Amino acid sequence: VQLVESGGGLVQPGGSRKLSCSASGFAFSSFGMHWVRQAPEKGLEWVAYISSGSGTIYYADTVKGRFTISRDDPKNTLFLQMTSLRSEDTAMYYCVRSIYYYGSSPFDFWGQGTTLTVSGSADIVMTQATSSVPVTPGESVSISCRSSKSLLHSNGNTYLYWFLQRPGQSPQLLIYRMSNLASGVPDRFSGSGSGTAFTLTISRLEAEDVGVYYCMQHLEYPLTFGAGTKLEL
Amino acid sequence: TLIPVFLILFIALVGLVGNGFVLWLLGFRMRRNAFSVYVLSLAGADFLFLCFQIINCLVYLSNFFCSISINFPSFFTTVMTCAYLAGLSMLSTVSTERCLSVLWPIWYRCRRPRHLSAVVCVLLWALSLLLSILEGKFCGFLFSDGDSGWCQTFDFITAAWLIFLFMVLCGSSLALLVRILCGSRGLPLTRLYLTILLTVLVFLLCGLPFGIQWFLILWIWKDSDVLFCHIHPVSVVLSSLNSSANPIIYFFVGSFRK
Amino acid sequence: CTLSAEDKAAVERSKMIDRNLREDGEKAAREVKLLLLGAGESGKSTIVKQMKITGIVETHFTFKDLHFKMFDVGGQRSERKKWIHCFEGVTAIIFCVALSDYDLVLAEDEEMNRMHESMKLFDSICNNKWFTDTSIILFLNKKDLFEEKIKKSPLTICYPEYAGSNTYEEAAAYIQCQFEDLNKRKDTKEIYTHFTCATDTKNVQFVFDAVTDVIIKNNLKDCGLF
Amino acid sequence: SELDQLRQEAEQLKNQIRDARKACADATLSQITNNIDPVGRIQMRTRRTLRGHLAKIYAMHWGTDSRLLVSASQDGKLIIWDSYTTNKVHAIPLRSSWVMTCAYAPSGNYVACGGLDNICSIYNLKTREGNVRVSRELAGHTGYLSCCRFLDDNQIVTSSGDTTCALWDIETGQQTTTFTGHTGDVMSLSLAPDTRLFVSGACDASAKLWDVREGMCRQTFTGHESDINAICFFPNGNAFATGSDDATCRLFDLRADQELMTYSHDNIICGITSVSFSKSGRLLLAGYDDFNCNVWDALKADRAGVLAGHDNRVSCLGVTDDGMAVATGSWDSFLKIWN
Amino acid sequence: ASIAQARKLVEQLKMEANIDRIKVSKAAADLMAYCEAHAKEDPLLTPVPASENPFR
Ligand SMILES: CC(C)CCC[C@@H](C)[C@H]1CC[C@H]2[C@@H]3CC=C4C[C@@H](O)CC[C@]4(C)[C@H]3CC[C@]12C
Repeated sequence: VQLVESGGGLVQPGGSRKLSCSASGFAFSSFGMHWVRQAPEKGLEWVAYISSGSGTIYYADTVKGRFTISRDDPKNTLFLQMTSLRSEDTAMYYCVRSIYYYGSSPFDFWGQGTTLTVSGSADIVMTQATSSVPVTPGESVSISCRSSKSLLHSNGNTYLYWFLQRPGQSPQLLIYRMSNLASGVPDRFSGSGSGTAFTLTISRLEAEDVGVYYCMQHLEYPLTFGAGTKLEL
Repeated sequence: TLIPVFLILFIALVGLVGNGFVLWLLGFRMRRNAFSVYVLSLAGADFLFLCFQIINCLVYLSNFFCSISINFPSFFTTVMTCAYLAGLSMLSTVSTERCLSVLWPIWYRCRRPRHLSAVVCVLLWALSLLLSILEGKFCGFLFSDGDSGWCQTFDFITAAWLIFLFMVLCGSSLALLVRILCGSRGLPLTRLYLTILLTVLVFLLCGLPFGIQWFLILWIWKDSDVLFCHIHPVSVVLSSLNSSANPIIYFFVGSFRK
Repeated sequence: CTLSAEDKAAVERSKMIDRNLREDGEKAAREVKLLLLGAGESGKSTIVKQMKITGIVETHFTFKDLHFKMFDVGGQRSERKKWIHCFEGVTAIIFCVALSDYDLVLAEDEEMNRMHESMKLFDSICNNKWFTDTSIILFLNKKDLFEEKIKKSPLTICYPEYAGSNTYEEAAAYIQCQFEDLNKRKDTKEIYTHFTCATDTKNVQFVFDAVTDVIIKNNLKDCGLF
Repeated sequence: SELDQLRQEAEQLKNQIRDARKACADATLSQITNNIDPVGRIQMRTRRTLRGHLAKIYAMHWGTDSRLLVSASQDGKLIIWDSYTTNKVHAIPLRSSWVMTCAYAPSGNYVACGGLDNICSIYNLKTREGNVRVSRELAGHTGYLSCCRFLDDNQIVTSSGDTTCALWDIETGQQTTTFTGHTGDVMSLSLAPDTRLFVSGACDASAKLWDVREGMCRQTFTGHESDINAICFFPNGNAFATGSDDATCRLFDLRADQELMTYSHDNIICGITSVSFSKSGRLLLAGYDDFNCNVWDALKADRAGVLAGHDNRVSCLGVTDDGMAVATGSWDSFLKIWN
Repeated sequence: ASIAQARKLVEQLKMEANIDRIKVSKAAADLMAYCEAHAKEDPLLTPVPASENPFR
């Protein structure tokens, strides 16, 4: 299971560049795909979503109608076609893997990313109450993230995700759908929260829990992140 | 002339119920073969034809009894003709598919395209629609005006299309019958032979005469004005009998015999 | 409309799964399945080698744009009823009888013959509830050894009521008709009987002709004519 | 002949067990349970219809979360459904199209199916590669797999057609325990609620209660006349009910070693194909060969309704572990969920 | 060797015959008592209200 992403680099403003992400190691033809970007000092930002079999495509409203996502099913290779590269599209582009059936864990495996340096009022906004929390190891932590609309759908699923980014590392998934641990994540993490009010409770912190924690909603499109809380030692 | 109108109202209502149940069953609650597409589109053409037969029945009954004197739009007869031509073309292509199933068995089992039924249905519906809207334009039902002199040439070529459909039906039924009665072993010969003759006789006695009298008799006889008072209601009753018998023949006795 | 984004993607995943099940069912409904039957050492392995070039054994062969599956069930030493109801809707049955085993009494319970056990097997398969329309392609095996065994010993050991001068023709025809007589209904099912040996060069054509008749009947069933 | 005196020794052992059971039973289920007021009629509507199978379905098993169910069929397809929203979660293609059973693991990570190829293969639903792959093939039987049920993510009992039930071990691959003692064609299997015992049914019309821990036939129940087709415990664990080919469904008892009631009817002449129990154990549901399931008041031997919804033979049936719904598969290739 | 098979069968019967059984009426009361005490948590006997039906 690896998602190596090619392309990227220093381009000209108003130019064009096809970013690539060649899957290898899983049944990529049965996975939905996303691109999620972050600014060099801000939080993450969702870009697009192509699904399995290329049937359903959404885009971020910032770049809708100008980007182009395209998958290749036999060669297992994912593309983002971008034209007229404006200066607000300088970011770190991540190739995110996700899959949607009952009991599934979307946004679980992320690519290594690619840098590209270039020189909506109904969107549910995620608010993180802080950006830096100083915590000694072995201490129980609670990271809060605030909504603007109740993420509890009528089916019961509360589409809130908790990610983590180690400094220098790609993002991973910790909590999917507000209460469920991902696989490979130690059981000391425990998110919980009622409607619009969410707290991720880290317990017995170690040096590997140091990073920036993101709260994404998945109730509707576009997928919107919080600012992120850089935990420090 | 009230009792042919009551008879076509009754037979049209029965055909509505039969084709509506066929449409619901085959569209939603049953599986579809590569053959049930033909039955579904025949029932759709059938439903359209008999809905327009009820409304042409009802406007006449209103102007008889209630004296409302409503006017039906002039282009409704065009879509009624399109429904009738598509229904007879479905009958012809069902016979051709049965003939190709017997004469080329390995091809029909293994190498038949899955979309061939939909392609044939779209082509036959489009061709019937094209000739019907062309007749309605050039003969005075579409866009309020038309000339009879250019109506007659295209009404004859649509009558020739009806005769071509009838001979395709007969040729395919004859080829199927001679191949079954000559070189077959394990088949129910008698019921198959009777159903082939039933389809051909129902076609000739019911569907064909209405198109012949509207498409061809109306112009060649030149004295049809006296004939229409009797010939026009019994012929459209016969075509309504075709319409009410097509779901029964091609779906109900076939699949609901158990 | 009243769905989430995730339940929307779940719905289209189920629709893709529906689509692939449809393609695989259309692929598997156009191939010919044959249930290969017979007694012990009836020559079933011989005709497997002819048409080709534990548990159930399945053989894939193709012959004139028709892809066949032939399911040998000789290794199933269990109750027949359960796994034989699992086998209805099969195109044809290839039943194997060795002609040369008319006088060979069985290796276990020496009072009993190969041929009458093959008749009992044919009666139980042919008169089955699950095979009431299935065309049985009877294969009569080892005609050569039947010739060198009927030149010396009479067929009256197995069929004492048979009255013939022990040649190639009438003895084989008597046991062929004795097998054909085992139907209760001779009007539904169609039995296709062939004579062959291991040296015999083309007897997959017999199977092809019998299944072409069955394919004609099924093509008429699929067009509403039944 | 010492075998003759051994046979008369076994015959008087039959005699001793027969009079022990006869002295054991004083009042039946129906005499002491006549005074409870009956349920009457139960109208279960077809809430869902899971379509997508093309050949006949012989197997079905519910999840322990009572939302996902698996089903097997003769088109070589094993399908996990989302029973709430009719979605197909997974569709597994099998190497052998002839499958007669399926199981869905209590944790939910595995399914196991097996049939005429004498192998109860095991498939891993939770995979980092995204696809359901086969994990272990359990090839040790010489007759067909009639049932195989999970005890745990590592242990699975497999009923087989070669008179042999077998405890397996998925991590190694080898049958740790082999259960012998039936004389023909073991057809079914049912695990105790504590999963320390299991019953099995065979074609010698005998139901044998086993022990997973040591591997011995602790009890034997003979009250049928035809081949037993499917079997199920009562939810308390102390009783079990079974169904054979003589249109008869019997409720036997572990702790009393006895038959309690016969759930036959004078009108039914086709064999039971599957049985299951409701959450309280008040209802016994039996699939049938006259195309429809019958619900039975388990304490009054009354038919409380008929789940008539299938065109062909009902082959498999099961109530969820929360007791919410009943799924019935059939040979017309349609699952129906009733509630 | 049918002597070994008959000996194994008779040792199976001689270990099965020496078990202890409860009265059948006690077992019948226990079955009826479980069915009485768990009748509230059964969504199949009574029609449960459709708000907490997950199936429509
Ligand atoms: C060419 C266009 C303009 C003609 C439109 C024809 C219209 C009126 C409709 C009426 C009923 C319709 C058919 C109804 C049933 C089906 C089955 C579906 O699986 C394939 C399409 C098909 C076969 C439809 C084709 C289009 C159809 C024939």
